[PDB]
Amino acid sequence: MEATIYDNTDGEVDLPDVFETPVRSDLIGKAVRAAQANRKQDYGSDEYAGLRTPAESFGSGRGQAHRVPQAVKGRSAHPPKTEKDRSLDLNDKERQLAVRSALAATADVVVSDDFEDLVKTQEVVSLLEALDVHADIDRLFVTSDEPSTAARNLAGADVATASEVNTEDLAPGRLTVFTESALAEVAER
Amino acid sequence: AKDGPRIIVKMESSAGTGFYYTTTKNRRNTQAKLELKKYDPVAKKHVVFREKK
Amino acid sequence: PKMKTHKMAKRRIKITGTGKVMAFKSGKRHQNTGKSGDEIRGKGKGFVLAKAEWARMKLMLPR
Amino acid sequence: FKRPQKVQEEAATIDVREIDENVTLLAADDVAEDVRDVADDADYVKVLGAGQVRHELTLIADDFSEGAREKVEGAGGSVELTDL
RNA sequence: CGGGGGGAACCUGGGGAACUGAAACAUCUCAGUACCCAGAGGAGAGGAAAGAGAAAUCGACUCCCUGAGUAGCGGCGAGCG
RNA sequence: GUGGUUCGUGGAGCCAUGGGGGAAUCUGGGCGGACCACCGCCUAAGGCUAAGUACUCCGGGUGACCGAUAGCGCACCAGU
RNA sequence: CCGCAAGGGGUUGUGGCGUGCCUAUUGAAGCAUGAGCCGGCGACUCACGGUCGUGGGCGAGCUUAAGCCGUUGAGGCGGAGGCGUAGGGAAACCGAGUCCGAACAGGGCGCAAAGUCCGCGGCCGUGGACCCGAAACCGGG
RNA sequence: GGUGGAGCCUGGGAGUGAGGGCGCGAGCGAUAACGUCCGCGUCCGAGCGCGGGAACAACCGAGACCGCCAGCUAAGGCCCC
RNA sequence: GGGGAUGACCCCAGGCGGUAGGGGAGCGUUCCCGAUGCCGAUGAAGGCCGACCCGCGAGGCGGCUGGAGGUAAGGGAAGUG
Repeated sequence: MEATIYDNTDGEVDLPDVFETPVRSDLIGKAVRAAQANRKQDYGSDEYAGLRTPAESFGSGRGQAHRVPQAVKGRSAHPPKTEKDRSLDLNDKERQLAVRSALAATADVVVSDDFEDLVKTQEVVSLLEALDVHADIDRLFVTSDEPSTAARNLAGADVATASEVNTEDLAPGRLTVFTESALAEVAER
Repeated sequence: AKDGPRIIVKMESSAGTGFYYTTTKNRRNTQAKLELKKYDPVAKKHVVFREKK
Repeated sequence: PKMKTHKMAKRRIKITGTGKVMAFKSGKRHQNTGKSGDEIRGKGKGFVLAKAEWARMKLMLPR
Repeated sequence: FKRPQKVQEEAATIDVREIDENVTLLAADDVAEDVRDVADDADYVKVLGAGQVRHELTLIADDFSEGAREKVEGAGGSVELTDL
């Protein structure tokens, strides 16, 4: 239904069954996770400092008790194993499904192709005057085969493309504008 | 089993060659060479079985 | 990674999807037993319960 | 009871009601009079009997169960690989 | 004319081990691991076939995934693979 | 009589050799795992060959890494 | 003494009843151990396997290595493979039948009830893998 | 069957794998031991924490979710503390 | 178990000592989100004291301290008590 075509006064297009549907949160979140998940990095506590030196665990009989664990500045105990497989690879079908129902959630705004031409960030200022809002504040930049140039850098920069943009991209609580071949992304969908 | 050169020696028989055989334990005890009884090789059925081995 | 006392996997040891397993009768024979005939009538398959668990398990993966 | 090493021969589990059905799907291609040898769930084409042969098709496969081939007779035709 | 003397860790070759697991321990495993050595480098390794495999098929050597924890080695025991 | 190999002496080969024998140059000669016949494969018993993987003294970045009893043990007249 | 007043605050004379605390113990004040005081360090985790529970995406389901895309730097495409799709056998091989055997007697199975990937979780195998704790063997010096 | 509420199978996650104390029936054992050995009930488990029998797990009563200025009883007590 | 609106309320049944140990459910701790989240020189934090909240592990809050922060109404993470 209400798939509003930019260039305001200008026409209307239709919301497809795909986005239409009803929504899958557990999954959405899943998507998210998938995201930061494979992105993070990793950490560690010196193998050397931790099991390096020569420890003389003072025999016995003498009034004491024993390079090992539990005295100080060393040992670690079960540290930021630089040795810990950080990845998290969700799963293709899972994921894309995600970008999917999520985007549905987004439908809850229609970049009229012509726009792939506008050549100036002040021009942005312009389309902006055209439809500003807090949702606007959300603001996500989407072109459809190779970016809407200038559009790409402003108090909200970013520019995904008709192929290669995803929940990571914006399912994240935001609001936006994808260019029609971006609806080609639709195709992907 | 427990190879005993005692009056207890293992032995088996044949079906005229009904082919193979079947399981028996025996005693020099009485009757030496002696050893005849009948059976059923996979060969047909029955047959003369001599037991010596 | 992983494995099976590939051994018991091989001598005795196989699973029917039921998630159960069998091995050979094994009650005597194949060593001593001047013993008998009808007893020989004793070597088709044996199905040990519960324990067919360390069993199954340790084999897990292939068989 | 296993071997001193490798070798191994082959053939494989494919079948009757199985093909009449998911093959019903197979209709996307050689599923008219049928010319069979999918490429969508198996590896080395034998066909188990059971079910009730249908769809009138001929198979370029390896072979099929007793019942198999027979009901096959019931509603189609047989075609065995390289040389049989 | 060239050498050698270095060098944290990496490479290859020379030499080359007990604990520990097998709930002992002689096979075995720890390993061709640790170490010591000679030496080349910036990377060495290796590298166009007395190969592969067998569909009359493939064609450097290496390195990832996969093949297989399969094919299998074995006081067929731990395990190794 | 040993090695590698997945092979622990094994039905047990290929290559590599310790010690003795000590061939053939294209109908040559090994090879496909004992061996034998036929086939299929390769052409040894000289050499060079950047790139595709490793590594970190050193330079850069970055971190759901640290905050001085934690980080390399040493953030500064410390391997002293 | 009443900065939350006819109720509490602190202190206690008397009186009642009353054996510390932790380990390991048939059994514990303990005269068995542990520990003199206060402050900071300090011990069931990670990884890959596998496993059963479940949250959820299709039931055939699912992903490598990579190639490309990358303030944010965006994921996408990769279809060797591997787990369900019948299995019975040692095998030949047959096959929803199948082994034994030559007998219609039994064992395995058929019977879809179908998985499958991913997520988090009780657990198991290999890992130094709840933490420190000795004698000692071995290597080079 | 008055009962009421345990009963059974399937599967994941467990601990302890050595106790003792009493009554009773056997052993042994000097019918000796706060001995031990099995057995039948309970007991106790570092809290089966209260009562008592002085004091005393632990033997008789008794099951402790929590209510200071309530009441009926156990066993056990009622000259005094 | 008898309705439950989301609470909650009501009746009774119905117990509720508990170590190894098995199941549910909460608490604060320094981190990553600032899921159309930002307080603070008239104080961030930590400190110092307290006769409102919680069963509680904690909250709040008011007073004095001290110089600069850092919170997150919610999920994620772990060198956590």
